[PDB]
Amino acid sequence: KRHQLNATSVTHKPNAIQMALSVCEDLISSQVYAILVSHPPTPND
Amino acid sequence: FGDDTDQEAVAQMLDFISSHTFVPILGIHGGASMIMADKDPTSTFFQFGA
Ligand SMILES: *[C@@H]1O[C@H](CO)[C@@H](O)[C@H](O)[C@H]1NC(C)=O
Repeated sequence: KRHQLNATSVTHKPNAIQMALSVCEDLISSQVYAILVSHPPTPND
Repeated sequence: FGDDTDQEAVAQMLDFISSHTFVPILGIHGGASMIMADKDPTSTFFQFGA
C-alpha cells in the first residue's frame, strides 16, 4: 500500500534436516526472492 | 562424496549433514573438494583440498 508482492511463511521444524527439507520443498518451490528467518524461543544455538 | 559441479555451497551442505547424521564424509572432487573456513565442531566432515 505504501508504493504485486506476495508473502509466504512456515514455522520452525524440530529437526534441522527436516527444516531444510521443508524449506526448499515449500519455500523454494514457490520461487521466493528472499527468506526471513528468526530464532525460536527455545535456547538452541 | 565426489561431485563434478563447481558449486561451492554443496560442500557446506555436506558439513551440515555431518553435523546432524554423525556420519563421516570425505570430499573428493568438484564442490566437495572446496575447502571451507571453519566447520561446525560437531560435524565430522573432511576434505582433500588445501
Ligand atoms: C501467494 O502465496 C501463497 C502462499 O501459500 C500461495 O498460496 C498463493 O498461490 C500465492 N499467490 C499466487 C496467486 O500465486
